[PDB]
Amino acid sequence: AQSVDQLIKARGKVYFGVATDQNRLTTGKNAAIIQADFGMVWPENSMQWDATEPSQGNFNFAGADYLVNWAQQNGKLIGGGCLVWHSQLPSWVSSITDKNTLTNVMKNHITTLMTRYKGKIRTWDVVGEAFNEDGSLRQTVFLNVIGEDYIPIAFQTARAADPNAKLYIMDYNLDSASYPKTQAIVNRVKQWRAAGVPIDGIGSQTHLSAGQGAGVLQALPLLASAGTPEVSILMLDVAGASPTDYVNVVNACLNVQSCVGITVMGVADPDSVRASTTPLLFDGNFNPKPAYNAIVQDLQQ
Ligand SMILES: O=[N+]([O-])c1ccc2nn[nH]c2c1
Repeated sequence: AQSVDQLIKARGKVYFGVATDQNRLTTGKNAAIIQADFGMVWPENSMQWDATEPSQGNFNFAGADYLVNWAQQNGKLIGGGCLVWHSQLPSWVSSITDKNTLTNVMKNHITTLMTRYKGKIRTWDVVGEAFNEDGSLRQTVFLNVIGEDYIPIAFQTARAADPNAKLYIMDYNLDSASYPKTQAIVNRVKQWRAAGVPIDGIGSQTHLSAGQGAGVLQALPLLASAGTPEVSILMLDVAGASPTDYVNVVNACLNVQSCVGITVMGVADPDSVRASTTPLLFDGNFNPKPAYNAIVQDLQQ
């Protein structure tokens, strides 16, 4: 049928993307759909810390290499991440108690991953899920051991490793303008950038319930008011996959000049972590759902 990536590019955006990995690319009809309809791929798991650095200084790149090679052969942009994210850490990192040791470990992790793929990765998610729901910083091993400087250090280290990449901070529950986490991340990113921290983007990890798409029309412009060169929608899925919810999210990005694109959490409903809510754009037979066709219609205008 029609490609949402082709159409969103024709409207002046950069991509419509999807998360995947080697497993998915060799099963189902995922590779054919990604080839035809999406312009950017992200590794769901193969670039996370537990997958890439299972013991200190010893890296495993097999799965990440597979994705990067596949993307290059198929003409797709690549996003990578997450470089610093508490929920994907191997136990050897979480057990470090010394500030200088953890700082060097974090810098080496960032530099090694980014150097390997230098010039090939459009966007890196550098820090993920750093905020509590009340807007304070989440008390992870990095905050407890290094302190709040871990965020500036991570971004500075990433900028030096690959100056071509766009560097993002990413979080979830940024879907409502009035929710405390949303204004908190805006305030902190503005302050960090004023201090010279190279944060190029805010990525909103958008997991919606039915009817919540409309709120993104106000939340996304508010995130853009932090002044980063880019914002994006990441990890998108919507319980019930209503066309209304999906079109509202797409229109939010179209309405925000600095929104470069949208990435969905996967291809087909049965492979979702909440499959019983049928929250994706393709069904269990790999056919496009009404929400896919509604996005196509919205973009053709
Ligand atoms: O947009 N994504 O689907 C996605 C998946 C995994 C990630 N890890 N870091 N950033 C990510 C984005």
